[PDB]
Amino acid sequence: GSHMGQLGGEEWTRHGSFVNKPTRGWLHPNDKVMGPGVSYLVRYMGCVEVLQSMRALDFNTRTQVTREAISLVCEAVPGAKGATRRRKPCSRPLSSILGRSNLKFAGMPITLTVSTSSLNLMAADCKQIIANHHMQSISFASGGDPDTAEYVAYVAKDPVNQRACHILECPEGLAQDVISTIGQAFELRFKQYLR
Amino acid sequence: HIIENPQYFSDA
Repeated sequence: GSHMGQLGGEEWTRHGSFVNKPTRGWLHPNDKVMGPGVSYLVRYMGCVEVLQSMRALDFNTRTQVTREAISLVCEAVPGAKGATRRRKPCSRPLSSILGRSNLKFAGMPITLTVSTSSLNLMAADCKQIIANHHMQSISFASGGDPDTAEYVAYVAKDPVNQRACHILECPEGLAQDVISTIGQAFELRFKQYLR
Repeated sequence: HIIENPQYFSDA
């Protein structure tokens, strides 16, 4: 049954794989990263600074220090959803890897816009814009199963040489899709020197 | 799901 546009990958009679367009579409985080740039709504929850080395992963050390600080924020400064107060002492496997949670601005609705190499977080609080092109320094970014298993956390860097773990929640349709966006704009430019 | 850049975190 060939006649429309001949060939097999353009005869409107095949499996999925978009086909109608050359790009692909994929989820909205990527389709917009290449387009004008996605834009969700995640409220910021202050910023915690660290004093440990950098360029490190550690599957156990990252969950102990990341959950430790993130615990003092969702607990000491209410704002999260399911971790305000419920007796959560537990030990604290950590010798020299942390800093202090800064709750100077707990609750600051900001639009998380992700463009091709332009993670700009508009400010929906006092009509401002948290960086119109946050995509050059930073240091570590994530927020899926581990870390918070619900919220998003990304340590940034630029004004100072101290990684600042950013804790944000209530993104509105993000978690996995948002992780795909930050990763997209992440590998856009960043002066790809390529070793 | 650990978003990392090739400038700060190098893995290759």
